[PDB]
Amino acid sequence: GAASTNQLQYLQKVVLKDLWKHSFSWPFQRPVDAVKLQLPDYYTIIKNPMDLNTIKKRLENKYYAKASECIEDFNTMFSNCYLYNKPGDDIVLMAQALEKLFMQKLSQMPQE
Repeated sequence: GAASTNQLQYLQKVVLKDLWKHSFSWPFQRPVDAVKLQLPDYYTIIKNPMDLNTIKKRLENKYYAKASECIEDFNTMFSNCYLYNKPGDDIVLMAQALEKLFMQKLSQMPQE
């Protein structure tokens, strides 16, 4: 509705910024370079990859029609991490910390 622009700017200026500032954001900032990381199965398992810079550019470029498409992308980024890796892997514990912060930020999103 009329608050969609309000919610998308919150996702860009608060949610994305605060996740990026988090010490654990580094491995999620750019697409996984599966050649450099020697992960030849990564993009066979992860058919719908997502990363913070892709979300950042989609927000800047007004790619989203509503904030829910953006939330879906964040959700996919976290879910993909838990899918490819094992419970308890370092990257999974990093993602879980970021997801916890993400859900706090969502709980404070304006209802204007």
